Amino acid sequence: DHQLLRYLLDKD
Amino acid sequence: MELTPDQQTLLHFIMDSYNKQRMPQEITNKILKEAFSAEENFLILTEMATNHVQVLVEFTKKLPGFQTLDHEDQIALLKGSAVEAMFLRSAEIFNKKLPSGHSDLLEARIRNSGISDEYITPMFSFYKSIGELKMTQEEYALLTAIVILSPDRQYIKDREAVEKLQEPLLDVLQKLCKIHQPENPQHFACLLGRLTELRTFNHHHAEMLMSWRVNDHKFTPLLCEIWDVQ
Ligand SMILES: O=C(NC1CCCCC1)[C@H](C1CCCCC1)n1c(-c2ccc(Cl)cc2)nc2ccccc21
Repeated sequence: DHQLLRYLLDKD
Repeated sequence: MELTPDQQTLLHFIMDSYNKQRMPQEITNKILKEAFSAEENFLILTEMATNHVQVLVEFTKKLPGFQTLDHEDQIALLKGSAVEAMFLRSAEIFNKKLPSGHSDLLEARIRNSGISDEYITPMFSFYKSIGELKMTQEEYALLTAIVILSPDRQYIKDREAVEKLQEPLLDVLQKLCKIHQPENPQHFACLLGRLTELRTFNHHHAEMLMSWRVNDHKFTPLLCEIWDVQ
């Protein structure tokens, strides 16, 4: 689901 | 003809963000220092690659305009360029000036890192092709930005938005090439040509890693998302 990437792209 | 005030701002700004990367000396130092087993090397790769992706994300987020892109396109851009950016950074480090002989040692270390012979050939073929271009630090940085903001990437829904962001970087790069290398009126086109060769590392990247001459292939959670493994 790429949730790690999504997190880094939002609030580090 | 020459870089506008805005184009110099963009260049310097992008250069500042690019410098936040793990310094080239750090990588080559550890490789030359002592021969590691294919097991230790694989583990060095995963840790190096995990750090690279983390910094790449921060670099991407600071690219002018990237924040205003559709959230799913943001993901699509990073996921589609992560591997290419990593090999481009490897190429830069590989062709960086080192004391006499060291370059032969580094190449020898990597050649016997545990990576399959099947993939040793194309990788060095690309590395050498890059070295012949006498690229500068500003060129690597721009090219990496151009790689990331590729509109012709898969799953991208709004390609025009990405194009708008890639154009100014290409213009700057083009001016740089026509200045730092006036003798070669093919430098810019040749830089863009290596990007297509860079894309070939996408398809057989997973096979390249799984074929590493080790018994266990464990990756970090972040690498599993960005790469297509485990
Ligand atoms: O640490 C590394 N890369 C970092 C990736 C992230 C960016 C920084 C560089 C490895 C290193 C080689 C030796 C064995 C351990 C791993 N590495 C590679 C490379 C080899 C195979 C794959 Cl599949 C990918 C990259 N090409 C290099 C050229 C020069 C120096 C190091 C280089």
